[PDB]
Amino acid sequence: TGIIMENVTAFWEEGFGELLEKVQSFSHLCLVGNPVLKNINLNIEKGEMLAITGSTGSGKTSLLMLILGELEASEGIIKHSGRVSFCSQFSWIMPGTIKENIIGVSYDEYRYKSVVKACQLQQDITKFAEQDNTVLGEGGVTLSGGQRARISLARAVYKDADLYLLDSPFGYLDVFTEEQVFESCVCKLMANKTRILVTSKMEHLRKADKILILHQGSSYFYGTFSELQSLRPDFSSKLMGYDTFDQFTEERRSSILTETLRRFS
Ligand SMILES: Nc1ncnc2c1ncn2[C@@H]1O[C@H](COP(=O)(O)OP(=O)(O)OP(=O)(O)O)[C@@H](O)[C@H]1O
Ligand SMILES: [Mg+2]
Ligand SMILES: [Mg+2]
Repeated sequence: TGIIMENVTAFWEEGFGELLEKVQSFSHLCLVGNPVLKNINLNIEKGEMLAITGSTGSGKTSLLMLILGELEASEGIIKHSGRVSFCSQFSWIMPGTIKENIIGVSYDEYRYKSVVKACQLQQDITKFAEQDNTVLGEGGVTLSGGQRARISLARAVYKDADLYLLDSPFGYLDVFTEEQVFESCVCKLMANKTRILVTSKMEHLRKADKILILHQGSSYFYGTFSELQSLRPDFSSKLMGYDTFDQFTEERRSSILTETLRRFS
């Protein structure tokens, strides 16, 4: 299914703040009824991929919450129908095997192995005696951050949905693996799934069908990657002018995005 937002604005509501902390003063923003997002416009066709990026605390996660219906659109129109699958920035793990963590209600062999392979989990499970039957405890505390993220991504991807919301799965040190995952999973396996990827990597904007850049709760840019280069030349030149920007830490990339966005308001 597609997704459309026409001139959407959303305000800080009581309880959204405490909800926000878990997926990653409040009551003051709530009292003055400040916008967390203002005049958001996007039109994503079925099967397209939208890359969302922006400065830190620009309202990327909230945009996702708006789609989940955890945050209401006081103004504007949000159109989309169907199941949503959400992969939060916080990578969670329930007691049980790796396999059991990925599988939802129904187990289906071809689907499962396809998701495991595309999420690059084969490289992981081959290091364990019991492979994907290996038992994990709550939080999967001895895995790497990348391993928890790939498992949690595979769980969300395995889910049969019409729209996938992937909040920042590509933010860890094992960047070459992340490059493979992005290619195999987001670009190939999910090529025909409508998907929104929150990201701080330029390769992802370059490969996206549509791009939304957020800053201070507003749309700094929305369009194609071609359009970004010609319409936001200052931003583009600074960001593409890097050698291997995508291999900086998540923190440095976000820091650069923020500084650049602040600069070119
Ligand atoms: N854990 C938190 N504690 C306090 N305030 C928060 C927290 N998370 C978000 N906010 C506030 O809510 C607003 C929207 O934040 P949101 O998480 O949607 O932005 P984001 O771009 O997803 O953040 P990040 O850069 O961390 O991914 C921001 O203005 C921020 O000030
Ligand atoms: Mg497509
Ligand atoms: Mg976030």
